[PDB]
Amino acid sequence: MLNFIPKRCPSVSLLFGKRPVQRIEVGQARHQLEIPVETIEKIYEGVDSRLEYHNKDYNAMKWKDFMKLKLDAYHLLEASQSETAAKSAL
Amino acid sequence: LLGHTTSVTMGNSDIFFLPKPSNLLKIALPAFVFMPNLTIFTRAFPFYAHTS
Amino acid sequence: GFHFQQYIAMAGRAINPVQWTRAWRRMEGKSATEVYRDALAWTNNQFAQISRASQYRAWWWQNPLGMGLVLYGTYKAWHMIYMVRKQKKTAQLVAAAYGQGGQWLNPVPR
Amino acid sequence: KTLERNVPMKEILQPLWVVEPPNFLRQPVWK
Ligand SMILES: CCCCCCCCCCCCCCCCCC(=O)OC[C@H](COP(=O)([O-])OCC(O)COP(=O)([O-])OC[C@@H](COC(=O)CCCCCCCCCCCCCCCCC)OC(=O)CCCCCCCCCCCCCCCCC)OC(=O)CCCCCCCCCCCCCCCCC
Repeated sequence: MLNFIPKRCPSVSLLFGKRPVQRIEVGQARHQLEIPVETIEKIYEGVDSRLEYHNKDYNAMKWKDFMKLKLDAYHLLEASQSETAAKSAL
Repeated sequence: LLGHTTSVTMGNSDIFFLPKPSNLLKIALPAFVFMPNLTIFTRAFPFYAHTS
Repeated sequence: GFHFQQYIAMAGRAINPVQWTRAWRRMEGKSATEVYRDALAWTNNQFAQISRASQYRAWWWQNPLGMGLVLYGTYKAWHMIYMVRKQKKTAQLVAAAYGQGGQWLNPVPR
Repeated sequence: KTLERNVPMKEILQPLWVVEPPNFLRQPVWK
């Protein structure tokens, strides 16, 4: 994934927080996934506003947080690839 | 004005400016070698310079 | 390339003297840095329009050589309009000073 | 409320900088 976080201003992302939920399509099969808007808003605390790209519609996160996120993704992916993975995240 | 006519000087007029757009290119380009590398094998240069 | 007609019109407005007074008034409370940045931004906007719109749009002059031909034509027009004119003037100058071909004469024999 | 201001396109679409090339090394030429 890229470090491009869409601006939640209505001129860019119309209707961001009008409802308490976000939805996304995942993969080639386009599975649906719903995510709480608070879980999402947790990103805009690490978002950095000095940086703006792609027609000034996307900000960038701080590398610390972005790489923590990438590491969680990578851990999940390698666990999926492996077979001795733990049956729980506890 | 016998020995003063070669003293009327005028400066050159060349401008060394040329925009260098590299965003247009994505491949490397060949480059010349101008001098032999004397920093390596310095002691043998007169002895191996004639080979290839 | 694009907007050649607009460029000709810009040159016309620039040579128009009334526009000189208009620019004199506009330059009130203005800096050389601002002027330079504005000109650079205008040029960048032109080139960015080209880079973006060439991906999906084709001008009336589109050809199997693309914008290369338009750029060559711009160069050739500049050449014939400015450099060949200067060559004509230099030719007449040399012909009046030394005679035709005077700049290529051999040194006086010793 | 209604919109009356004449909105320029530069407040919406920002052009990329292509006049001077990029420096992927983020270091000056003398360095
Ligand atoms: C003489 C030619 C030789 C020149 C000198 C030798 C130089 C050699 C190097 C050549 C380098 C070429 C430069 C390439 C860079 C890119 C240039 C470019 O593409 O944009 C040009 C530019 C087009 O601008 P643009 O950014 O593309 O925007 C288009 C507009 O939106 C408008 O949109 P549109 O859809 O309505 O139309 C689009 C486009 C359409 O262009 C076309 O597709 C051409 C249409 C006809 C197809 C056949 C073309 C050839 C035969 C007929 C035309 C003869 C003239 C030669 C035209 C050569 C260019 C094709 O419009 C035009 O370009 C009109 C050009 C025709 C004007 C005719 C004026 C007649 C006066 C001269 C007497 C008759 C000719 C005498 C014999 C000359 C024999 C050499 O054309 C202009 O000249 C703009 C004129 C603005 C009004 C000026 C006031 C009127 C003065 C009329 C003369 C204008 C200058 C033309 C001189 C030639 C006639 C003497």
